[PDB]
Amino acid sequence: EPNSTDVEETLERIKNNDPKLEEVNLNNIRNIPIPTLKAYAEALKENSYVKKFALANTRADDHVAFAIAIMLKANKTITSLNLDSNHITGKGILAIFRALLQNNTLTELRFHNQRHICGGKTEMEIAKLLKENTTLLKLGYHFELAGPRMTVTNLLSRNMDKQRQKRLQEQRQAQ
Ligand code: NI
Ligand code: NI
Ligand code: NI
Ligand code: NI
Ligand code: NI
Ligand code: NI
Ligand code: NI
Ligand code: NI
Ligand code: NI
Repeated sequence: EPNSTDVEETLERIKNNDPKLEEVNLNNIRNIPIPTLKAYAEALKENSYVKKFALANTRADDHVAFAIAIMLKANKTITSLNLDSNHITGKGILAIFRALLQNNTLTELRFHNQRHICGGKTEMEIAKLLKENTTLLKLGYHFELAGPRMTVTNLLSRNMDKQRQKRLQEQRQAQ
């Protein structure tokens, strides 16, 4: 259904900060140039209306992951990011988790089913990095190592608890 037409036009709309574009979905669109995927990331940096960005199954690679990481350090709007079924490696994934040190607005990240498998050292490091982020509530990924898997689940439950705590101590103290 969507195609290179929509891809160029939607990108313009992002750059223009169109208030009516709250969701960008590129899922399953083939033959998007890597630099076009990068441009999406670059445009989204200062976009104030896009809440969800989904690029699943676009052949996005680490260059795309790096571009997205940069954008994540700046963007205060996107709450849900879908990277499933792409060519992102553990490097691209670490860059994103390092970016999340600087991001308190993204609550859902999913990278299921990458064609290049993450690696244990990367899973161990994701868990270490996630400790420093208190706003991510959902991580779409299935861990190979039982240890990082447990730690990440506990961290996500923690973050869920931290968000209720913040809201409650706002409501309580605002009387
Ligand atoms: Ni879809
Ligand atoms: Ni493929
Ligand atoms: Ni590349
Ligand atoms: Ni390169
Ligand atoms: Ni690949
Ligand atoms: Ni997975
Ligand atoms: Ni999975
Ligand atoms: Ni292939
Ligand atoms: Ni499971």
